[PDB]
Amino acid sequence: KSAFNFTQTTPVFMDSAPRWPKENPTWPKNMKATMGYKGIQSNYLPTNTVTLKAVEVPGTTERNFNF
Amino acid sequence: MREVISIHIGQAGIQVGNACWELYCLEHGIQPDGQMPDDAFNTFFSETGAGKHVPRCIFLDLEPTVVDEVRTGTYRQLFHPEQLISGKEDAANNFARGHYTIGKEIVDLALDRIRKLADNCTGLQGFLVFNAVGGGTGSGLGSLLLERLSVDYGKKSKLGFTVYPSPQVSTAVVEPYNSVLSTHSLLEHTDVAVMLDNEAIYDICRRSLDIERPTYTNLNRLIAQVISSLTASLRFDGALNVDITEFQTNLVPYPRIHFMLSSYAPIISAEKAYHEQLSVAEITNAAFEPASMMVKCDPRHGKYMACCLMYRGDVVPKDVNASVATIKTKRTIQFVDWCPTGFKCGINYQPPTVVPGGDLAKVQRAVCMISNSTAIGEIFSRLDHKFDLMYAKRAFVHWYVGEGMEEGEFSEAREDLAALEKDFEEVG
Ligand SMILES: Nc1nc2c(ncn2[C@@H]2O[C@H](COP(=O)(O)OP(=O)(O)OP(=O)(O)O)[C@@H](O)[C@H]2O)c(=O)[nH]1
Ligand SMILES: [Mg+2]
Repeated sequence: KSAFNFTQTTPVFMDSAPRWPKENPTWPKNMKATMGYKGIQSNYLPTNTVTLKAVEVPGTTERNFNF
Repeated sequence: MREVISIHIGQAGIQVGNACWELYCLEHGIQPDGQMPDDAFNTFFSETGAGKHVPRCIFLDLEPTVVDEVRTGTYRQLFHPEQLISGKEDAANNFARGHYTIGKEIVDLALDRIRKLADNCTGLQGFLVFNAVGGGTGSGLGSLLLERLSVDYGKKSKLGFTVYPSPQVSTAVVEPYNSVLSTHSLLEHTDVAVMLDNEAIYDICRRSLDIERPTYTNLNRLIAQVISSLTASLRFDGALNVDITEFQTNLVPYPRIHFMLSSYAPIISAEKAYHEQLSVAEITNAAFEPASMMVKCDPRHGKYMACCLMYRGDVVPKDVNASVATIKTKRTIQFVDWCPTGFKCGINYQPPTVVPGGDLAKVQRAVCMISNSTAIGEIFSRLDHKFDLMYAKRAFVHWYVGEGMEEGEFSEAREDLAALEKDFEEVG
């Protein structure tokens, strides 16, 4: 394992400077991306907003999608 | 090219022929004298060599006393004088006479018309049978005529709009019998059979129309509003143009079950429109309302196998799919499990036309629903009671047996009804 200079034995003499594809306080970490889910699933088109219900009747499926 | 043949049999057959053909003449600007001041009319008419637009229909009956009214009415320059077929003696509310004695001697004439009525036809959608079950001419001739149509074309589709005997309203006493005999002959021969009762359409004229002196001329002004809505796609542009074959594929699950219900909405007086908006949302809740049925059946005792909705007017599909979606969730409406779907929807941009002197109101949104349900066994079991109540004494039989019939034709046509009601229970 010579010609390799392993990390477990590299005195602080040897040390590396991190380069761009890596986070560091000097260069800016530009924006990232995530997936935002469909919305609240329903039987009509999924929506983000919750609405009132006329027929409450615990455990029943009644809506007025058409407004 | 998108054309149909409209047959009218019996009295109520031609009684609705006067309402339907007063609509198409008015819906296309066709004057009563044939001519008007394509394919917008080719569904129902045939431009001759010059100007004239004759209809493609046939008025068939045995009593001249009504077909001659058409000959003297304002629509006498309209029809080809041979289409208005008539006879000398009548069926006399006796299924045998309309089937065995008198039926056999004019069908050979009527059939020649159809052959000469189909040659000009290049692409025939399907026959259209306006029938009134309960009379000798309606039940006998209709039965004898349908069998002749099956063996000639077979591949063409027959749609049966048959007025059915109501529970309470009954303009006859022997109408149970000939209503039973009709089944064994219509069932195997019609492709699909719509039903409607003179009683259910009476109450529609009470709550909605608020007309207190209803008459046969009033109700027929409602049926014409159905067929106008039913065949709008055949002659008027619109999103989701629905032909007949498409309409028929996704409604009839089994070759037996082709007895379906109808509805219409909105049905309102020309003044209560001032108290409503009649949105696409509001109408489709009323089409599935039990009081808006054209038959005295209760869909809440059964289940739905399919529905078909033909909207009309200022309607966009984004609101159709929304109002249909809030109905599958409603608890009252039960759909049989083997169809999670069940709606074929049709839209047109041509709003329903209104006739001067009618009772409906000029609107921009209208719905006609046609549902295949398993609750239809109700109206079909009442007949199985009155027939078995009177036939226990052989009452009125000596009329049927005296006209070239027998006693087997009663018990035979009786089992066919039991054979049918099981089919409306195997689907449970
Ligand atoms: N909706 C509606 N039903 C009608 C009308 N006229 C008669 N009916 C019903 O049709 C049934 C009788 O049918 P008809 O056509 O009059 O008798 P038919 O079939 O010609 O047989 P015959 O009387 O022997 O000539 C009755 O129950 C009527 O209630 C009508 O104008 N509109
Ligand atoms: Mg009659």
